[PDB]
Amino acid sequence: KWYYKTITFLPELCNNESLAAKCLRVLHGFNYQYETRNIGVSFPLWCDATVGKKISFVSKNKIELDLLLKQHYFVQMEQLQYFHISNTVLVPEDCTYVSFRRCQSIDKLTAAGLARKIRRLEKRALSRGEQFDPSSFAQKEHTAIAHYHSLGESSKQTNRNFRLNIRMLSEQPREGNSIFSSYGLSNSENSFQPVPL
Amino acid sequence: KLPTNLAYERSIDPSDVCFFVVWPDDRKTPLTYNSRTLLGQMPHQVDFCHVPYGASHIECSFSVSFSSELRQPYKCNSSKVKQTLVQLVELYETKIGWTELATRYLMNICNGKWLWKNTRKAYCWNIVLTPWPWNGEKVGFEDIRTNYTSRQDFKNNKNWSAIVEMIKTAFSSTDGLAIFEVRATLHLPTNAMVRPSQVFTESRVFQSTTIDGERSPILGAFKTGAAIATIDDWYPEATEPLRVGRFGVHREDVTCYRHPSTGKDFFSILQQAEHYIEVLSANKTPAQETINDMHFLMANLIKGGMFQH
RNA sequence: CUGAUAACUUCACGGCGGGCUUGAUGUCCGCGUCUACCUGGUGAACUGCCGAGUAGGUAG
Repeated sequence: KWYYKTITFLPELCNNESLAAKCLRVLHGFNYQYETRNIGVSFPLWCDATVGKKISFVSKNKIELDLLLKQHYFVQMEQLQYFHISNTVLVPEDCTYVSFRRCQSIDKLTAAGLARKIRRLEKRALSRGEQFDPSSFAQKEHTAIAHYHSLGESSKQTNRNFRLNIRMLSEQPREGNSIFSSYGLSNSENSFQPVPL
Repeated sequence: KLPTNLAYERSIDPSDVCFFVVWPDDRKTPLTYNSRTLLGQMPHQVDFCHVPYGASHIECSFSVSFSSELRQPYKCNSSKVKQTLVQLVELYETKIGWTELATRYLMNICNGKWLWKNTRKAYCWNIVLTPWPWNGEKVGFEDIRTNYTSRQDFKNNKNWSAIVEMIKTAFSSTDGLAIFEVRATLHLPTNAMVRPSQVFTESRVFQSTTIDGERSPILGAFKTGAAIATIDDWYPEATEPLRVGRFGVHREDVTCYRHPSTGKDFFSILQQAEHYIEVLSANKTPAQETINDMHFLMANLIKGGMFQH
């Protein structure tokens, strides 16, 4: 019983992931006021490349939206015609209920990943047994990884530079009143919410 | 000049390099890599090869052998050019001896030039030679970043005159031969990456061979011989060495030095060999465009290749 | 402005019967394809916690 709007990206000269990622960065700029964890990001296009020309944030009850959409970011940006924040339209109920999860297995396939994992695996050999030689944890010598898209953000107070990943499952519309964790995805795992097209 | 048939065969011929990993339990195992297959939604490999956790060091191994195949062409259509070429090499080794080319190849073996971009981000590497025929224990070159820097610094070693003299006997004596086995120890940092060779495809798939069931990357057979022949520092207004081709090709910055307009390529120099046996039968030789062309010609017959029309 | 203008050929119709192509047959002798050969990741997906867990969840 609530609705979506399309912040459209139309300068017709832009890369799409690198604008969408800093849109999500200033989404994480919101919701430090206190943990009002009620926003879904909902990338409405998803090809086998090119994270879409849109972004479609959701809110709950029409007024928290424009606390989110006045996020100190478009006020000095929208003097000219580059983006388009769509004006608060009640939802047409002909869409599809899809998912957006950060999956943390694109990130832990790298050789740095199992380096961290094996050095953790006898960081906590403190359930004292016989220590292994690490000469046998040879990596997955052939691997077929699926489709993914990567968004280049950084840590919230430290200079730690990760990225974050997005997939497009489809699953089970009706579930709860839709809280999440902090910046916008649906990998909460206490309530894994689909947020629609 | 330049008959229907003319071809030389190469003197230096190296082999594949092999990479192994040493553990603190005092053994060694081959190095393996992994692809990752990039799928779409509902193909190109990407290979990565990193040093495994908790290792000690990398050991690389190959073997090079110097021979005497430059003294006579493998093919020749006419008994007029072969006479010129055999006395060209004989007057070259009578007048201006084999020591410059021999030192300039043995430097590239002894410092790890054949570790192509694998000694960036590296603590110390140590090269050990086992020569043949030889009597004694092995010839060690230790910590080449902070102990071996220049041609004067190599000559202050115990086993250097013998190594350059057996290379000189190999290039000089007919039916002569020298054989070096090389292995080099690299102490790379923790989870450092490894750069082997890459297959020709028109991304980033490695060249590999099977060592007792495990696949391993190699870093080339033809690549590693293009690193012992980076000795070309005689082109006009020179600053930086080259692979000894015929047309002075610098690879990355596309352009070729020694274009045939300048006359400093192999064919314009080769077609003036009666001038070189003219000058080398005199009693003084200038080191600016006569010694620096005999060096190029003798470095370019050791490479080989067919010199036809 | 045509050797000008005009100009419904048509109805019926049983080619059938019979037939042993075969005999014989030594394709072989000789023969050096060879020389030469850098596909490259500029720097580039980090640091932690729980899980007895190369499987699995997280925070940034």
